Amino acid sequence: PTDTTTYKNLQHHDYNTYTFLDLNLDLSKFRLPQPSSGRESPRH
Amino acid sequence: GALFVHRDTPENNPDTPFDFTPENYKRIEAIVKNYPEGHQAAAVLPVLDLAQRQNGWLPISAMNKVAEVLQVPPMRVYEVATFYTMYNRKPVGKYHIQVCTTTPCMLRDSDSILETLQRKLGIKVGETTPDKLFTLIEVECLGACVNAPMVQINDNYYEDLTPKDIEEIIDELKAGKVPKPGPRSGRFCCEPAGGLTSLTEPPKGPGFGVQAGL
Amino acid sequence: KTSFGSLKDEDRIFTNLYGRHDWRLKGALRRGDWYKTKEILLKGPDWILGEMKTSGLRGRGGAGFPTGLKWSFMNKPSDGRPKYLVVNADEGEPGTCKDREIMRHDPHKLVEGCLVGGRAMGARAAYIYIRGEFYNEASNLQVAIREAYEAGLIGKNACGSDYDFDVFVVRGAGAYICGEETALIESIEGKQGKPRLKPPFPADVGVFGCPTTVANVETVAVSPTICRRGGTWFAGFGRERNSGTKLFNISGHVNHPCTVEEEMSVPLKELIEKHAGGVTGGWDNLLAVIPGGSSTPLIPKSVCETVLMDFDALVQAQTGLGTAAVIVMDRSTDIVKAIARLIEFYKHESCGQCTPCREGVDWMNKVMARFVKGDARPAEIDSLWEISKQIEGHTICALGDGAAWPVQGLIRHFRPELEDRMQRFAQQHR
Amino acid sequence: ASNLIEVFVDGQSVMVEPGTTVLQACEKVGMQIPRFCYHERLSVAGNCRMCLVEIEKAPKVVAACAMPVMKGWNILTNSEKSKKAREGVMEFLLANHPLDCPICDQGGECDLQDQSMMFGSDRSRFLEGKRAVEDKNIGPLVKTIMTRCIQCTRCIRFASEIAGVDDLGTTGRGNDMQVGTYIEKMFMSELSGNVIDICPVGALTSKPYAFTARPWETRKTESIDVMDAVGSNIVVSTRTGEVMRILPRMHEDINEEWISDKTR
Ligand SMILES: Cc1cc2nc3c(=O)[nH]c(=O)nc-3n(C[C@H](O)[C@H](O)[C@H](O)COP(=O)(O)O)c2cc1C
Ligand code: SF4
Ligand code: SF4
Ligand code: SF4
Ligand code: FES
Ligand code: FES
Ligand code: NA
Repeated sequence: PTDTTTYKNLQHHDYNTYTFLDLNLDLSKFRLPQPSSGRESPRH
Repeated sequence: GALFVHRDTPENNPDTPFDFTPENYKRIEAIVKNYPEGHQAAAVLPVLDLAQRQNGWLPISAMNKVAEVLQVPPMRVYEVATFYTMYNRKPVGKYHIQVCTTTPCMLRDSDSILETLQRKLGIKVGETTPDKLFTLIEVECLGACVNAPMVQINDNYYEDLTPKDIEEIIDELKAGKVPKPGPRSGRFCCEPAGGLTSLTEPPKGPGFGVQAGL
Repeated sequence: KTSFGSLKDEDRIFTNLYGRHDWRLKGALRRGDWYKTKEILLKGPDWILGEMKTSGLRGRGGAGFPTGLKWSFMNKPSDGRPKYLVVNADEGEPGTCKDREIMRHDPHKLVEGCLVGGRAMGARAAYIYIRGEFYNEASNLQVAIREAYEAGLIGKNACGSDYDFDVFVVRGAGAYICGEETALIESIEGKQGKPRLKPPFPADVGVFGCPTTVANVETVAVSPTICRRGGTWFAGFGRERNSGTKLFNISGHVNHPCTVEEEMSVPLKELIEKHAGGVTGGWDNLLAVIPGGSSTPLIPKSVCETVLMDFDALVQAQTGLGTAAVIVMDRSTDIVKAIARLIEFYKHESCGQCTPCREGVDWMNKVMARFVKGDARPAEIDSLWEISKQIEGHTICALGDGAAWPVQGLIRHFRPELEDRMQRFAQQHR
Repeated sequence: ASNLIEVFVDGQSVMVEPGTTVLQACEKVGMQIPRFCYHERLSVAGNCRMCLVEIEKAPKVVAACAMPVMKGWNILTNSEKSKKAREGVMEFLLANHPLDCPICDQGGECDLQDQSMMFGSDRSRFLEGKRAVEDKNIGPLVKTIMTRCIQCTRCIRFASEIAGVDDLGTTGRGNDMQVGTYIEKMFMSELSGNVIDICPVGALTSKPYAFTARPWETRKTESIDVMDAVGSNIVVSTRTGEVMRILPRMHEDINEEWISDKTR
């Protein structure tokens, strides 16, 4: 049985300014190829 | 107070130096690839947020760079930067203190926290300390109302505060230490103080109560 | 049954609500997440939508629309455009903090809920829009998403089901209006968080102009359990048409402000006393409750005695369930100043797009500020009532409606308190 | 033929194409719905809410400019709910609007003045102070007095779609939302002067024309432009034997509703 008396969500005390966008960069390899609208943009 | 027209100054003009570091350019192309091809104006909010995490704030040159990197018109980047309140169009302190004063917090004495911070730092809300280490502002609900009163300082939440607790956190930041997010009352997150009234039993494990035929 | 409450831990869904177990995949597996997901997926869209329809689950974002009907608007043949599920994690209603706990302690419930819900709609990816201020929660959610990608649970060939699904996290930048379902879509697309008019509906024209369903985190997170344990099990709680369990935030003047999961249609009195430790100073010290978050009107102590916390019961009380965020004010509270600070919030949150809320909510805010001091005359109370009725029903989005209702709740139940201040202010100067 | 569908405007049958809006169905019976943000040659915006109209047996009024008509709908353009919606919306528009009509060039040809006369209340119950915003300098042709702006976004949609200039937008939000360029910048398209016509209020006015005339004075002479070979149809406004200004004259097959800044 788990201890269930301490707090087990303490990893976030060590996060920094770029934690979110580093995971996003790391996650790019797993993504599936995006769909295309057919144009480079709606032409701005 | 906080205007929504830009007027050039020596410290904030189109020639104020800004660029993304090479590391951050790798992070941009990961952001852009999250969206369908031909729909990369969707990347403005994250990329604009990244420019501020690199820089601390957004001069007009940083907004102009975001527009060029994404090839969106600058006015479309300006519209975003002035709409969302987390973009700092003026420089902020090292520690941006944001005190919630919406009603659930106000009922639990967010006014006392705001008063203590003013007298401790010797500034008013909306101002920066002369050494430029704290900026103090009031904000709307931060989604932590059961842990009221609470403040956000950069990316961290400090919760279940009292005037004595907030003074400690200010002392730690002046020293150079990181205080530690979370409640300062004895509980760990959102549990009722004085013991759990629910989820006192062990979790029931895989497969429990599964419907037949699944 | 006619009595509701006293939910058992075996029936609770969010078993790591308080973060006392591991929130990563190893813990989530032990607690029963990601179990037989491949079986659920291969049973198909129609079966999954059948379970949600049978369960009678309703929206947890505030509006309480039947989830199974809403998710079935996507159950149509594609037209060459991609299909998307957006998970609304903006959670910006004052008093509400329930979605925050799901993301930081049960992130793998949400990720699986994205896949099961995304599959039922026939979607290719999920975009989770989380408010920017929830930085640590957003990073917990990305760690969980990476673990699911590494374990093969999402991405190419999800759970070995020959079905591809992506789960992207996009962060907001500080706007309560971006929790409105179409303002959220615009914010994803890189624009100001200004809601769209309807029609078109998102299931027709949504994010990037594609079929989209916006769903609340709590709605999405409980879906895998409804499929595993069945819609009949979930429908066994709460009154008919108001079924299931629910996360409640109790804040304000209670002894033990907390988040707790409880059965629907639980009495409001029982919920405060059992879990929150009762009103600060005793039940007789209660003045008023806002039962559904800021947007729902307050009710007085007399109504709170017998009212059940479910969608229909609170409609008969002239309020609403909303986000099930209970805010408590005891008799020491300045009721006028409390509601005035809520109008001040809505004035700071209006997107400004449409005239009645851009101008009206700012107008109501100024009159309320004068009501706090008593610097008005009682003829203005009916004027403020009419102004709020001119906003309500006349705006693009429900923010304008949610700004009018708090004013109406105060005028309906505490008119003597307002008129008393005006009398004191007049004599304090005359 | 087979695609035409039956709707009713105050009980009168109209056959309309699929996609026709409630505002357009009323046009076919000769009933003009009040509007501010809607302009037929711009993308639908639906933000002013002056076009709210009751549909029989539906409890929520619909924005006529944006709502497609459904089969069998009976649009009650003069019902009490329609009328009270218009009064409420007009009251919101006039709350922060400046008491500028004597000094404002729009006076006498103003859609805010006129739709207030025809659809609004006759008095004010607003007992507060008013908003006031600073003015933007966008060049020698268009004067801006943005305290008069009603946030209709017609200028933004004209600049983006008709002129292809993505330099106008909104900054801020709530009651503090401001139409402009954010930075100091000039609006100098060859079509730029058309924002003066389509701005419903005196927020955007002609610098050369400023203060010289009132619209009831002017005699209108319908004529043609010779500054190019397009042959745009114009109105030449004169007073007491002097030319005062040039306005576009609608011609669907030449200039539609617009003229160039040289023509203007
Ligand atoms: C001003 C405003 C804010 C809203 N904020 C949220 C929010 O923070 N989270 C949420 O799930 N819904 C929010 N909603 C409701 C959504 O528009 C939408 O109904 C819901 O997210 C999706 O439907 P669902 O609850 O059935 O899942 C908001 C609505 C308005 C008008
Ligand atoms: S009601 Fe308010 S928030 Fe909603 S679209 Fe209108 S102005 Fe924007
Ligand atoms: S825009 Fe119209 S209502 Fe406003 S000041 Fe000018 S003439 Fe008067
Ligand atoms: S300046 Fe005129 S056209 Fe532009 S938004 Fe304001 S009122 Fe509308
Ligand atoms: S009211 Fe302060 S965090 Fe919600
Ligand atoms: S004309 Fe329809 S809302 Fe403006
Ligand atoms: Na004009």
